[PDB]
Amino acid sequence: SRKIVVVGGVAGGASVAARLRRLSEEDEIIMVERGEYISFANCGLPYYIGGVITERQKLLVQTVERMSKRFNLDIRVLSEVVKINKEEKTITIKNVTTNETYNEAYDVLILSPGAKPIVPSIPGIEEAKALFTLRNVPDTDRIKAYIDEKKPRHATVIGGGFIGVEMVENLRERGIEVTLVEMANQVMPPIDYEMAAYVHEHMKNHDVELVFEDGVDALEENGAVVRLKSGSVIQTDMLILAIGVQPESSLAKGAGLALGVRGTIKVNEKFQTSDPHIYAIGDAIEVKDFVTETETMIPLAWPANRQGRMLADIIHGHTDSLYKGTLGTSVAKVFDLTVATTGLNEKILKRLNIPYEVVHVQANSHAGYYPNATPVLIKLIFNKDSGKIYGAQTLGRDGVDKRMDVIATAIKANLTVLDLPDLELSYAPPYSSAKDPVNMVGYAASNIVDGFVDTVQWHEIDRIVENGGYLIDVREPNELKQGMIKGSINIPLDELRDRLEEVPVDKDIYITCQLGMRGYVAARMLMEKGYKVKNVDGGFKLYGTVLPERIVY
Amino acid sequence: DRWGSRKIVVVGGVAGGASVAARLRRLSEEDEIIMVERGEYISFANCGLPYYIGGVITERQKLLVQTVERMSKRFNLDIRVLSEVVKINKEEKTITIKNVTTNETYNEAYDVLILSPGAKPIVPSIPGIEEAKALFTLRNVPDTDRIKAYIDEKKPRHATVIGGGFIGVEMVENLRERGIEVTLVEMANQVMPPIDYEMAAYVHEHMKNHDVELVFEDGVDALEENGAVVRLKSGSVIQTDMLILAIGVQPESSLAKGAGLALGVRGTIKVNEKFQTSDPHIYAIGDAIEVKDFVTETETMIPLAWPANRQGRMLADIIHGHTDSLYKGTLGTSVAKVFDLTVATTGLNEKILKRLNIPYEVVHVQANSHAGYYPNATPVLIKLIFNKDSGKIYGAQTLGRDGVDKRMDVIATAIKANLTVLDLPDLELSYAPPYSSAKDPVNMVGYAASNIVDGFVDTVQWHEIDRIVENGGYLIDVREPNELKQGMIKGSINIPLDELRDRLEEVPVDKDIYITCQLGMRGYVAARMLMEKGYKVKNVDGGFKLYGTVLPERIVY
Ligand SMILES: Cc1cc2nc3c(=O)[nH]c(=O)nc-3n(C[C@H](O)[C@H](O)[C@H](O)COP(=O)(O)OP(=O)(O)OC[C@H]3O[C@@H](n4cnc5c(N)ncnc54)[C@H](O)[C@@H]3O)c2cc1C
Ligand SMILES: Cc1cc2nc3c(=O)[nH]c(=O)nc-3n(C[C@H](O)[C@H](O)[C@H](O)COP(=O)(O)OP(=O)(O)OC[C@H]3O[C@@H](n4cnc5c(N)ncnc54)[C@H](O)[C@@H]3O)c2cc1C
Ligand SMILES: CC(C)(COP(=O)(O)OP(=O)(O)OC[C@H]1O[C@@H](n2cnc3c(N)ncnc32)[C@H](O)[C@@H]1OP(=O)(O)O)[C@@H](O)C(=O)NCCC(=O)NCCS
Ligand SMILES: CC(C)(COP(=O)(O)OP(=O)(O)OC[C@H]1O[C@@H](n2cnc3c(N)ncnc32)[C@H](O)[C@@H]1OP(=O)(O)O)[C@@H](O)C(=O)NCCC(=O)NCCS
Ligand SMILES: Nc1ncnc2c1ncn2[C@@H]1O[C@H](COP(=O)(O)OP(=O)(O)O)[C@@H](O)[C@H]1O
Repeated sequence: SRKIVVVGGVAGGASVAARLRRLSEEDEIIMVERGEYISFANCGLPYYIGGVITERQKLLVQTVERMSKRFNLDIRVLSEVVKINKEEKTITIKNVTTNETYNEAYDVLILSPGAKPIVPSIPGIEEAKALFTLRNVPDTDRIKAYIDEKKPRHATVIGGGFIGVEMVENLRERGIEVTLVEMANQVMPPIDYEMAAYVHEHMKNHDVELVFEDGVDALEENGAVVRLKSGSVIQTDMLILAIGVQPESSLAKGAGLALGVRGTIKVNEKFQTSDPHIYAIGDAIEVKDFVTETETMIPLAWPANRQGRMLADIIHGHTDSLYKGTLGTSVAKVFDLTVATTGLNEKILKRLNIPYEVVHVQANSHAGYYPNATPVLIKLIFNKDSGKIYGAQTLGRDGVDKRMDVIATAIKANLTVLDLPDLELSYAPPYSSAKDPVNMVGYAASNIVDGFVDTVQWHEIDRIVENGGYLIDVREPNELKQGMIKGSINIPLDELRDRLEEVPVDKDIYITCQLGMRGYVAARMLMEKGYKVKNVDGGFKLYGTVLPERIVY
Repeated sequence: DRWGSRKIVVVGGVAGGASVAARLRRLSEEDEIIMVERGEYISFANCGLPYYIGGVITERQKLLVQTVERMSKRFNLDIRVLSEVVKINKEEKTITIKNVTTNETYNEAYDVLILSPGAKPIVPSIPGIEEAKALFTLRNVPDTDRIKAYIDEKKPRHATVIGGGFIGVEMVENLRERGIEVTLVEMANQVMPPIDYEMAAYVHEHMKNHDVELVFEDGVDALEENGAVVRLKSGSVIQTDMLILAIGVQPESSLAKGAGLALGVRGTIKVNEKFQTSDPHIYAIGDAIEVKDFVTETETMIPLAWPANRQGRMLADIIHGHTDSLYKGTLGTSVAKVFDLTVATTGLNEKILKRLNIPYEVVHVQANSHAGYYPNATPVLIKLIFNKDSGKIYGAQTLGRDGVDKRMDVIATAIKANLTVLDLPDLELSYAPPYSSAKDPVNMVGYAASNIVDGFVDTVQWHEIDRIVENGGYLIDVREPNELKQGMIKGSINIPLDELRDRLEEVPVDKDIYITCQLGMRGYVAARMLMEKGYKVKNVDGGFKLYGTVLPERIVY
């Protein structure tokens, strides 16, 4: 029989506590949470504010009474752990209502304190009456009550990451005008620039004003005026701050436990801190990314849930399966669009100086001859020699979550781009095609790995054309509606073989089509004829989405 | 070195044939590639045919993915539609082709021959079938045009579908779509042979709710009154206006037989690891060939479009000496839309594993398609079959109204990557409220299976419980008292999970304890608690929900 004390009672904390009970009836399990609720769905909060989740009670999954009863758990809400006394193996707990303190001994201590919102040093941030960050239920009730009473016409969201975007969507749907202010040149950092171009274009069609490479310089007239670094002024009725989170590691810091990147709690493969009787899981810990084993911080719910269930097994379960890192699989709903990412993106790979190739493949969510088929764009990032997958990103209106999950599975199973075409996924017209989008991205990546095709990227083509590259557009004339890449010469794929005598043999040939497929087929033709040829990855559609001001008519 | 150009002849211009031809052209401009197809159309979507009949697909031209003119131009292919290969002269290295239009026959020399002739519908020798006027099978566009013309001109009010396979079911759904009353006649005691009995029970419910009459363990004995009366083996009669036969397929291997090529199981064409038949110059792919199942490496026939397409694409590389990647065998992943319900399966089912004397365990877990607090969350049921020692996954079955395709693809991907059930909980899938839960249903079935592999819980199946109760087992129902109005298993004693720890005194130490709840989850937690207190306890896998769906006649109210 052990005494196990768990600090934090949401994702990581509730997960470990429940499994621990299932593993042993004998242990005394104490769960200490500083807020009023345990196991609340914090990820549902934006949807509650948006009125998508109409019932507040639904956000409260399990009650303290029911859970403490079901798992014979000593659950202490509104109790803030203020100090860890690691030589004494006790913690000091403070009552939130009375401020009175008391000590509680432990045999084993588990920290799952989560992460807290980052607040920047903006002049006037303390005079701001209508400034909200979103982390818990009370914060949510505050925003909800604010919107009820003051009926804001316009909201400004500061920070264009996952939280910020969901907040934008949910305020928009309530009928509130929205401006998103972002320091970077794009929304959602985990995804790459060209992918974010689709997202920006979609958010604009829903009347969100996007302000890039700008920040708040000051908050005037009580926060109602936002002065931007660019000189622009935003009149607004509320301000949502969503600029990142930092580990809640002050407890570990106070106890002299070793820290890591961004002040995360440093843990070993079994979630043990630098102290043998103290463990840590959740957003607060340093994780190694699965792909490169670089130490990082990845604050997502799936990992916090898995780490808690695993730690329960480490303490009281059978064989130790060790944590082999986080892939970082995430998904977001952006109005009608689903956006998903896994593994590393080009920006990180470039920062680490790792060589990579990428392929952009757009295919339908299901058989095109079946009603309501919609595009799915997949970007695969891989090693050109081994075919190792570094990461992937996907977006579209449907069947995005399906394809991300398949590829995420592939990466954790250590499959290469060469294995992707062999994944036998379910085919019926309503759900997929004879070759699924995932198989198709596998084929496109394999052709590059095997040397059947050479490609160039959207950010290269204009420069290549300026420097004497011969650019052939192989789209049918009817496809030329939305424009072309400057320098383009149209020779439709079906005429090309008869019109060979028109392609110069002393020049580098670049081919583009709408999505890249026919450009690939034209490339293969000309390669087998002796030409030096490269296909433009993603075709005109990607190019024109990312660089719309460069389109020629 | 490099590549010497050759003449490649492809027999069949749909799934297998089209995919091989296209890739072969991408690999070499110099090769002469001839595609011979007996129908009018190449690369049509026969998987779409039922939907065209149901009017879900409204443009016939939409079933024609590629036209002869377009494709032959794009790939510089000599495509000969309405041309039937009637004989292979393997020593002469020629084939005889009959142009069906002009009646002219000629011989075509080949260096390489690729056979992708497919599977034909089994037509049974039922008396009266010859005189049956409104009897149809479905394979190609002309069959579809005939059935559709019949519906429009003759206005049937009732249809009988003989055969409850995946294709029979699709016909049923699409006939209901047009406003036709439908009776489905199956010989087995369940629709869709790939799925197990208790999973089929859910499918039957959904079809009966859409007003389909299901007739099981009955076959058509005769077709009387010119096909307007179907007389069943039991003796019952079905008056109908039209009959659709969907009783399975058999390989189109007459050409192989005639050429003296080796045949594999069920008359399929036998091929080696490289799709080579018993003649070095003749290759074969598609529904017509014998493939190994991925899971057991048993020779079998699996007529699905994905394998055909994959095989065709692989063969093209093999022909060009790229033999690194050879065919690993088919997992047999299939998905079906049944009215509002999606049904998916992969690998081997219980019926097959018994047939092979393979020890297995199963788990049945029902979970939500996505976060429960997020609107329109619907239950998803996954049955997972595995080895209790290794954790090797033998197969999976899934059903639900949404989020079914996704889970099967993940599990199918896990199986092909050689992951055990112990790895399923470690699959980091995307979590956002509209798409999943913090632990996806796949993670969940993985945990359930891992608990069985690790010995944390012992379970009994829906088909074992009643006999165990008859033999003295003590069955405790851990649901709340209110939940019992939905019915219960004979012999059950009610002790609510929450109260159970408080009422341990009422649990006998001299009996084998069996636990049931609604879905199995609460039963498992109760099982865990009692084992820890030193009781010998087992959980009823799937709980009462499963039991009552599969054996409703046994429910005590
Ligand atoms: C609005 C919002 C939406 C999100 N949406 C998603 C999503 O869609 N998908 C996804 O994967 N992730 C999402 N996340 C992130 C996800 O919620 C976290 O990664 C996950 O909750 C981390 O779990 P945790 O146990 O580490 O921390 P938390 O779940 O934050 O739990 C930490 C708990 O410990 C308590 N605590 C901290 N210090 C003390 C102390 N000293 N004493 C007592 N208690 C203490 C806190 O009160 C808190 O309740 C979202 C987060 C937010 C804020
Ligand atoms: C109604 C229907 C629905 C289906 N739905 C699905 C589904 O949802 N999912 C799924 O995976 N599978 C489905 N299938 C099966 C799928 O269509 C087949 O597995 C696939 O087409 C088989 O590929 P194949 O190339 O072997 O044969 P086929 O596509 O049948 O092609 C064989 C071609 O060869 C021609 N041919 C044969 N002999 C000769 C000859 N001697 N000379 C010249 N030509 C010849 C035939 O006319 C035929 O066109 C369905 C089938 C049908 C009929
Ligand atoms: C729900 C919560 C309170 C408790 O978790 P839990 O008790 O593990 O409950 P779960 O449903 O996750 O696990 C179900 C258990 O039953 C098992 N199970 C489920 N269905 C089963 C079935 N049909 N048959 C047999 N076993 C089953 C699972 O294997 C698991 O047991 P194990 O972990 O001992 O193997 C906790 O996860 C929580 O706090 N959740 C919300 C936090 C969160 O995710 N937040 C992010 C914001 S949305
Ligand atoms: C369509 C059909 C002719 C296939 O021909 P195909 O030329 O292989 O056509 P696909 O669209 O599959 O093209 C995929 C090719 O383009 C490549 N590709 C696709 N998208 C690409 C992109 N964005 N960039 C670069 N290449 C791309 C793939 O890598 C692949 O080439 P590869 O095979 O040389 O690697 C054939 O599968 C068919 O007729 N299908 C319908 C018949 C059928 O399946 N019937 C059964 C019932 S549905
Ligand atoms: N001063 C600032 N003004 C505007 N945006 C900012 C500022 N500082 C950071 N950001 C942006 O806010 C976003 C933070 O999002 P992220 O790191 O995903 O955290 P979260 O998911 O909690 O929003 C990033 O896109 C980042 O570039």
